[PDB]
Amino acid sequence: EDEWERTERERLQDLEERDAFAERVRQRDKDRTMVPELRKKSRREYLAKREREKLEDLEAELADEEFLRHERQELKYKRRVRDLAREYRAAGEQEKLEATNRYHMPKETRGQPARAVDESGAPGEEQRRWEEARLGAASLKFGARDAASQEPKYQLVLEETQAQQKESIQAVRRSLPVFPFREELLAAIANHQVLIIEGETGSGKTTQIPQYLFEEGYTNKGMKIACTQPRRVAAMSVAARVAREMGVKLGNEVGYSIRFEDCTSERTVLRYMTDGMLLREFLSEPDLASYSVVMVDEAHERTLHTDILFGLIKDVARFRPELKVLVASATMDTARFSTFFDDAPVFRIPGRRFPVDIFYTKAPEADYLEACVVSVLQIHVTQPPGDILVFLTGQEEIEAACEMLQDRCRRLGSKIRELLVLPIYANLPSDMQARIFQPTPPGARKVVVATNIAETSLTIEGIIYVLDPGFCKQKSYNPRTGMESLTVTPCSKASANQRAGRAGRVAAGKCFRLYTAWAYQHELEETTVPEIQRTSLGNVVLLLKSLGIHDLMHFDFLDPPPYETLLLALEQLYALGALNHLGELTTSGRKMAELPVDPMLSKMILASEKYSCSEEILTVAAMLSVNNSIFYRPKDKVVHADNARVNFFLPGGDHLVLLNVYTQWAESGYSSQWCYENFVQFRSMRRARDVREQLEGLLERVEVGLSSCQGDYIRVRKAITAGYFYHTARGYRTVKQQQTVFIHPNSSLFEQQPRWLLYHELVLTTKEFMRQVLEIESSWLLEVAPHYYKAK
Amino acid sequence: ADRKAREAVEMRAQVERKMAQKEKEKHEEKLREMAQKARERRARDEIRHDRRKERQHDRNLSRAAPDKRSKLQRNENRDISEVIALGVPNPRTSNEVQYDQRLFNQSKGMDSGFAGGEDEIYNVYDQAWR
Amino acid sequence: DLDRMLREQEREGDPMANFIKKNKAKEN
Amino acid sequence: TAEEAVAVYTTTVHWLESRRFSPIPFPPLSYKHDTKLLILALERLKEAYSVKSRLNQSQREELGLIEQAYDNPHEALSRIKRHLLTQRAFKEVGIEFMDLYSHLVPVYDVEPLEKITDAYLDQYLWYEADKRR
Amino acid sequence: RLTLEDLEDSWDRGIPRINTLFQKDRHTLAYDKGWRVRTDFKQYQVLKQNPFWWTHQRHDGKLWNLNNYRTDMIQALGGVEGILEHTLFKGTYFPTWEGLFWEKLTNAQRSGLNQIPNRRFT
Amino acid sequence: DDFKGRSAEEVEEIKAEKEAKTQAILLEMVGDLPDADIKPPENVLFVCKLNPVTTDEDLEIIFSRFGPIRSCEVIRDWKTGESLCYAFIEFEKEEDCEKAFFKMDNVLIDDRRIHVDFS
Amino acid sequence: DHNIADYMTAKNNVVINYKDMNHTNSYGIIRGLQFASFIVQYYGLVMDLLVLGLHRASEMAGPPQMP
RNA sequence: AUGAUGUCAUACUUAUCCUGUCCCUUUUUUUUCCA
Repeated sequence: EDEWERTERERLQDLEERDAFAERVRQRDKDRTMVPELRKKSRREYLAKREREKLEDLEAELADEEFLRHERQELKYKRRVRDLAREYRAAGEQEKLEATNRYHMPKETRGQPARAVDESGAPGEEQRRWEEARLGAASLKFGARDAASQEPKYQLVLEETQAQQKESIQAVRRSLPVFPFREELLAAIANHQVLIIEGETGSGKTTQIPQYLFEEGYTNKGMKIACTQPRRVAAMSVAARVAREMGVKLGNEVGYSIRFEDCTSERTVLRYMTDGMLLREFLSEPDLASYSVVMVDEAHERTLHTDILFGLIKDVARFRPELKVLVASATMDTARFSTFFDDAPVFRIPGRRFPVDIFYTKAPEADYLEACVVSVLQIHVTQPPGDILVFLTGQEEIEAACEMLQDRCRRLGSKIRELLVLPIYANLPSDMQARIFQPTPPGARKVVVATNIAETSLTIEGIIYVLDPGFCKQKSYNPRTGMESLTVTPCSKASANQRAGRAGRVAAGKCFRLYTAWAYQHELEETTVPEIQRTSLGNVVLLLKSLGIHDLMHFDFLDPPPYETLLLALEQLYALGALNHLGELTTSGRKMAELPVDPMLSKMILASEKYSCSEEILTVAAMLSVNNSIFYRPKDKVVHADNARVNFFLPGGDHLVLLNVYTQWAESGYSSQWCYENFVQFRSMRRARDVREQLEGLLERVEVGLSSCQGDYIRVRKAITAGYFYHTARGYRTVKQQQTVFIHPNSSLFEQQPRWLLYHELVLTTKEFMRQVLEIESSWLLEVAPHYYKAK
Repeated sequence: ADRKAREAVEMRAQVERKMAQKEKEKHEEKLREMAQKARERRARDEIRHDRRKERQHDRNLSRAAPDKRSKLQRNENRDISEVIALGVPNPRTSNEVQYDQRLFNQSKGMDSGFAGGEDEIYNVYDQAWR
Repeated sequence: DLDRMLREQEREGDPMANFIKKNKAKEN
Repeated sequence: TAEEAVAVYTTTVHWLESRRFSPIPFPPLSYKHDTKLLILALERLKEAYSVKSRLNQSQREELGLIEQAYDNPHEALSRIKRHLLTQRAFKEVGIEFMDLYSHLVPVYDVEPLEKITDAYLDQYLWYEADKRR
Repeated sequence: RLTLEDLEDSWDRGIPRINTLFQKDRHTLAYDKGWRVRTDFKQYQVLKQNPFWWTHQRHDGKLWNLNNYRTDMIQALGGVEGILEHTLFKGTYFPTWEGLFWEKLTNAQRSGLNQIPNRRFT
Repeated sequence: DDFKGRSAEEVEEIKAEKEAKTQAILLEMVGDLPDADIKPPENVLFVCKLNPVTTDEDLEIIFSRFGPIRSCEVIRDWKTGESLCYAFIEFEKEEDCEKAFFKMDNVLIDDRRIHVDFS
Repeated sequence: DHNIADYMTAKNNVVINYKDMNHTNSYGIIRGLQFASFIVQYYGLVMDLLVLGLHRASEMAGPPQMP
């Protein structure tokens, strides 16, 4: 597909030409758009701005110097003068604080009262606060505080290698299992440019292979080596470990670039990024002239963007004579990747493993939540060293497992010691997640019950005994019904193999299978379905069409996506304002594909300036761009969290509720204490703030001004309905697919059933549910998309 | 009386504020002498100067383009603790007291064990007999 | 609970531990 | 009289000025601890009806009002703040007497909606007075 | 951390009663202020008179334990067999005493004396 | 004595002068501006908000219509020499500098509306 | 706040009923209110200030920063 | 002179029926500042 790359390059130069024309239109629109008193005003602004700028920059320079006799004297002088300035501003703040703390008996105010300025340390300090209350109620001491007088106070007589640390660092680096295999690996690198590397984890391949390429001197002319990762946090861990191996700070020759965080200071040799990054410089640069060797992450995730990267890397290997590209792997299923890459060589690396002998239950059962608890207790009565991990497949049963295990553990006192239980979610606040990585107490047999985060993403030390019921949720989408179901399924054999690989990471594993070995050998599948067959592809069909590829149904892949998914994606992009009569991308389609969120969400932006109110639907799209769920619904509490949810409620769906959440989070200091007091996760909505910031930055490229209405929420819902015309259903039934619907209990309109409503998502778990509904009247529904809408 | 008290309270507050303001000014004067001690103090350097120039250019870019101020504000110190734990090798300290969970929830209930008066409801013992 | 009882008696009133603490205070 | 009340008012003003007392504000629209104070007040009101006796119509009405406020706390809190803002005229109260055989104790009977509002106001006022010392 | 064995000895001691530090509902009990005065003015509201006006089992804790009184009273009355010689236990023909266990409409009156438990006691 | 009894705008400008005085005092504390009164030299115009393709002689010739300038200097990059779109023009008279700065804003020089202030 | 105190005062000015008697309570406080204990302790604080005087009460309570 | 129209309450019918619902993972670019 060399002509595909030529067409892609030509589309990049005409995209640059369209960007230049839009830039010229932007400066055309921009050009079409007392003396001592002025001196004192200019000096006031100049010294105020320069004072706050130098005061901001000085401790940043001291932190940069700390991260990096005369210099020590200058650093001591700078530390003393910044401490002096800090206490000077603290003395001024103290004067204003004692000016605040007076009596000031209240004026009789006509009308409704207004809330004045309020706090303290809210997250987690109420326990020690109430302990202080009990200690104050408990402590009894009489007399005055001055009682040290008349004390004789008799006393007791009693009776009359830093270079070694660096050499230990290279000894640890030479202790890797890839260290005997590095010469044959670089020889196979010099042999073929498409070499596939397999090997079970713990071998340190992804840290040492770009390292051994860096002492191979492949970055010599300035063509930097790139390594991609399936997730950002693992990229941070790998880049931090490589930087601590080198002793070089990040932003330098070991550097990273992920979403909202690009620490690369234009000297980066080892560049660590994600697959969305590599798709983004494919969307900006046609050929990797600035990249010598691209390191590819493992395909056992089977991430959708990594499959797109596999197709583009195969097109590059058709096009370029050499790049020495290389793909990591975990298990032995590299024959498909070898045959995909034109009989690619396969190099295997052994890793450090332990006996992870799989046990058995001689019975088929379909409960796996009482038997797992009994298995945890029976593991707790046998062999004392080890930590226990239990796999599960959802929030609502793992909180019940935590409650059941806590009730069984509290039923025994001095018998059965410790057994602290910690759950893992994705929508868990990060303090409970960071409690896992703390070391266990010496009398404890620490149990970390978990979902598949510990299987795929997180690596936790000390685990020996691992339960596995062999069930995981799948986000399966049916394009024949236009409906997507997240349903619990039995797992795969490779998933159980990587679960056992996660089991005996440090010591000899004791992985307990929770079903029969006959069903494992025969009934259990051996291959996990990838992402492109399970899910809809409406986000990335526009990405493939923006890169000049027209043969979407004949594009190269590891396995082809189903034609019904592509048919519904192309039918939606026909219904959206991006495709021509010939199925070609318009300039509005270039505006669709500029900003990277989903097109069905990106019609908010093209609906903006048609109904104004751009910032409100921008923040609405920011909360609809989140990954983890908003609002905190803990085990117990309930009533306070439900009241905090109801306090944000507005008429007209929960999009206005999310807009109200971002509005009240504004003019509040963006504090974590406000989100803690209102049961909002301060991990997922900071991501919404960053998404809103990135989409605000990407507003000149679409040429949409910062427009707002301040009250016209009918205009906001009209712009949402202009963005959402395909996602409508009414009559306890879909208006198009004729599928019955049920309102979700977590929605703001669970009661007060509406006359006309739209939505955002159609996840089926138990009933066909209703996620992110909104009130409409089906009056402006005919005003937008008239080809799709006819006859009520 | 209310009106009179209001004026009295207000004038007293003003007087107190004035003297406190004087004290603040006195402290400023004392630290101005300490600034002359700074005059008694200062009476990879090129790499540090280049890093300061790059930080000043980044601050001017953040002044020109309204956004978060690079890693100093978007990452900052108030980052997500997952990437502080994993992507940073430098941890932070922890307050409060850790406890066993098994000592944690033996007793529940909202109210006292005496339902108002409620004389004829037995309950003179805590546990069962056998 | 004999081991926890010897732990409590080593964490008891214990003038020997006060001798150890004052000896390390005077020596260092 | 006149000057005794003025002297009492002035002494109270001087004492509150001397202690640097911050005055208690109105309960705001989104209070942090309003549900917890409502739960405490509802448990305090449900304390008296834990015998599960035969009761009467008014006690069953009060228990149903307690359960209705327990199920929907937001509407109950809005009604409580509306009652605090608006109403100044109230229903009559019943009186009876406990015979302790040496002296009599007056026992007052209040309409249960006003009892819910007064219980929340009592919990809020005591928490704010303890916090502000 | 603070273990179970650190506070197992001092579990039911103290006038604020150490175990009250680890109640289930202590977080919403942190906002309960001025409750002794609520009992001493609840005497003006509730018709029945509270003998335990001065304490609260969630705040102050359970200040007494009378579990030994029942066992010592059973011992002082002559043991279980010496008690059951006075009763109709032998007439019931039960094999042992260890398995023993005890117990929206309109009506004309309900304030009458329930004669059934007095009859079974007799 | 207390200062109370003045106008509201008088209180605002006195508080603004106090804020500027504390900022100047803090800059004297730090040592970036170790002088006491902190006064820039006059007949100097700071030019910003421009394009990096401008010329110093053309800017001096444009500024000489409202008053002659003795010299000009563009604050370029210290490592690459690229223009940072900031310059200092040293005039001969303060009135000529004021007349040049009073008729220089919102003028599209090299397709950019440059701003002139003090330095 | 004045709305709270107006509710506090207006709650005590109600009609006391018993069988066939009704009278308007205008002078005394009613102890059957749920918030009556707060008013009793606040009025008793005023009486403590009348008994002790301001100087000895400020000596007994100590400074407000360190009570 | 009896027609339409409104959630206002009260009668009435069907041998109507005493009743159920809270997501596993996770990825997507580029540009100014004072002696």
